[PDB]
Amino acid sequence: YADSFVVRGDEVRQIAPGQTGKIADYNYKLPDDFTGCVIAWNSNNLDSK
Amino acid sequence: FASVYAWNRKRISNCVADYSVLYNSTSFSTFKCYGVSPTKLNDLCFTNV
Ligand SMILES: *[C@@H]1O[C@H](CO)[C@@H](O)[C@H](O)[C@H]1NC(C)=O
Ligand SMILES: *[C@@H]1O[C@H](CO)[C@@H](O)[C@H](O)[C@H]1NC(C)=O
Repeated sequence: YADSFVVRGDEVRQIAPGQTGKIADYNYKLPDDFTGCVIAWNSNNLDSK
Repeated sequence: FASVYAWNRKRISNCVADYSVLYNSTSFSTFKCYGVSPTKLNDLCFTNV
């Protein structure tokens, strides 16, 4: 499966098992026994006006 | 804030550590804990902060 969304640059560190914070607590949570990969990249040229 | 060579130290006591009040105020670029898991911080009490 593939999941996609947009966050800040300082909130990419929260997409990881065992993390705390607003994004992990209220928006998107990962299992402890996760098997997969995480990918991120900057999108200033498209998502900023 | 102080200079790095003359750094400052402050004592904290008799308080309730609800760090959810910082969510709308601050954005952090680095957060790392060493002797404790970040998901267990809501269930503990701390001695000599
Ligand atoms: C969160 O902070 C923003 C910017 O200071 C403010 O406009 C907004 O009203 C705040 N939200 C709450 C619920 O206080
Ligand atoms: C610091 O406190 C002042 C009020 O004294 C407030 O206006 C300001 O937004 C606060 N800054 C942060 C980032 O918490």
